[PDB]
Amino acid sequence: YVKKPSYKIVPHFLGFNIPTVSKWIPIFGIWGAAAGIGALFLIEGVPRTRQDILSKIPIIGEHWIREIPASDNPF
Amino acid sequence: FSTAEAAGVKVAAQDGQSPISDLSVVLRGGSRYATVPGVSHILEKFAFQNTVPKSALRFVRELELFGGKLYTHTTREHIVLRTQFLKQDLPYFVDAFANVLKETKFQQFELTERVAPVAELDLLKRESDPAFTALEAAHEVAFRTGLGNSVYAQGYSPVTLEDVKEFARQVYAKQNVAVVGNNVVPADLQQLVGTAFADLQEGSKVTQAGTTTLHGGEARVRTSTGNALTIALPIAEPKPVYHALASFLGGPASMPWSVGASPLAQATVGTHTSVKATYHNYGDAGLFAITIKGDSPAEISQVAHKAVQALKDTGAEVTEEQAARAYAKSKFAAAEAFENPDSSASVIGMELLSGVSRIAPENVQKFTPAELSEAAAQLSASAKPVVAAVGQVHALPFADEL
Repeated sequence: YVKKPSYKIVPHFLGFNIPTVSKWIPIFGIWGAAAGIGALFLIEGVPRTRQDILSKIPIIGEHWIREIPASDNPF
Repeated sequence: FSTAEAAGVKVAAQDGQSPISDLSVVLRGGSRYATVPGVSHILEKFAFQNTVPKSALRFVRELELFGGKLYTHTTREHIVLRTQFLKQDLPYFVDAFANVLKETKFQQFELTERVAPVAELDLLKRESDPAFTALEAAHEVAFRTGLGNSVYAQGYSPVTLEDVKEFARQVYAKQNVAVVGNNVVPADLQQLVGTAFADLQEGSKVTQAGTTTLHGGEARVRTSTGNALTIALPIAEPKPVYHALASFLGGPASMPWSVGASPLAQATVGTHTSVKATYHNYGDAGLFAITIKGDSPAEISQVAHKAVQALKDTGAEVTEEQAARAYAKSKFAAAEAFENPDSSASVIGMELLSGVSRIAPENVQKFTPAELSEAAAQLSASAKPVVAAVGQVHALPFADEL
């Protein structure tokens, strides 16, 4: 015979609990990647982005190492 | 159902071989005992509201964890509160009933926001059927008060929180409470009720204000939502033969797509109308009713004439075949009523709360053609016929026409 139902209250805050949030952790990850890729794409033209980030990527990085010949540069 | 007593409360239980138990508290608090009109319906709806130990919210959330269900209804005689659960969860349900009877906080906001609106939807759903209205109207004419009180709360006469609290003070007492346990081990229930309902008031037996008086008459409830007609005959001495007569006269078909072989069923041929004879025993008075619904007031009128003729014809002569058919249909009706949990609970409730020993379906008396015809004869020759018409009332029959 059972006298009482068996349950606990899980900690919660602003209507969130850990079981639920944990399901969304990976999704925040992918959104973070999406935001990272998007941000980096937006500043791909900035010379510092190329110098510090993009030109350092293996294989691919040579796409961003481009020199104007000194004969063609007024400045 | 082994009847016993646990701490002043009458407890009846029948063990079975099923995973499902039904526990019902039957209260002597039906509408015939109602202090003010509609209070017994409101009290029924106030069951499993906030108690001091457990809120309505907490109860519902925990009931869902047990997968239990809750059923409540009000009759002219009882309020029935039934729970259905798995066998093992018995202690929880006993304690829940104890909290309701001992510690219900009857709060005004529950009445305004929860209880009364639900009571109003309950009634509107029932009245969608004009036959329900007709049979309710017929009891009102026949008995006036007591059995003639409305079962349900109506808008014209509002129930107050003080009305409900006073009635509950009378009803929720050891003297007005019976516990009925289907598929519950009887020894286990007695032990649990004995601990849980020990501190319930003793109180006193609720009584009907005034003796039951019989009256004839007419009621003409004008609706626009269907047509029906009840022909009732109040009975001063309720006798078991009227069950056999109700089942004999019949009305509903025993077979799909058919009319049926019963006199009242055969009265509906050529019409889109239905008929049902019913007998209501209330201990000290009875009501024998024949209710006819349909879409055509002209057809209802036509059937109504044939129906009263059928009753007169029965008063003349019944065949042996027909008397045996009445015994068979009546034994069957008794059996299925003792099976159905809603009606079952009230049957043993009546045995426990009054002292009317239940008639087992296997012990249903066989009435001879003489006894049946004699019963129909008394009804055909009643001094106090009741007729309740619902719908296009200008087009439905009157008592003096029948």
